[PDB]
Amino acid sequence: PWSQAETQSAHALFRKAYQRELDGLLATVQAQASQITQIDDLWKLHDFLSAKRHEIDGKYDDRQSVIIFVFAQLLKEGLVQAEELTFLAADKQSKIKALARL
Amino acid sequence: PWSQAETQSAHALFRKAYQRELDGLLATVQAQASQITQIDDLWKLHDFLSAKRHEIDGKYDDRQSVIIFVFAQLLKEGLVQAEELTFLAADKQSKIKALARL
Repeated sequence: PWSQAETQSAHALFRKAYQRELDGLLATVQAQASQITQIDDLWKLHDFLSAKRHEIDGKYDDRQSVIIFVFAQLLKEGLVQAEELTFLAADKQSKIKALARL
Repeated sequence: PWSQAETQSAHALFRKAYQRELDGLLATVQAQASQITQIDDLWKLHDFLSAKRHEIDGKYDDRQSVIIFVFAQLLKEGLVQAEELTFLAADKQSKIKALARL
């Protein structure tokens, strides 16, 4: 069961994390592109973008089946802070933190 | 049909052109990367890499039955100059310059 308030603030937090992931992605790309010397470095970068882009396209799934798992992943990846989950029910917060610890 | 020196000097220019395209590909990527401002710029870079890597994968066919068409494409693209084809038989040069206009 998800309240209106929970679903709405979760969406806002998804977008926030999404923007954080863009910033990180850009920084790494911008970095390992300036560190290029060999050409295979350029193909490694290409492979990285291809992969990270496909990951992101489907990472922010708001469906009831995985939405809890998604937050755990975001938390583990540092894309959201635990303090940003306090709009959720206590049981959801605990479950998320737990999954992310492992 | 094909001189032994023709074949050597052909494989050479062929490989010299490959290294020229890489030089230009690398220069463009490093430039695009360091000049990113929006996130869409990053997606453009990705699409550009995707396209060129494909184009390149199947452009450089070293096989004797095709080498003439490749040189034409390279000449048409500006990756080699007509002046660099003088080591070939007169009939081979003309053939190439003709195919380039297709």
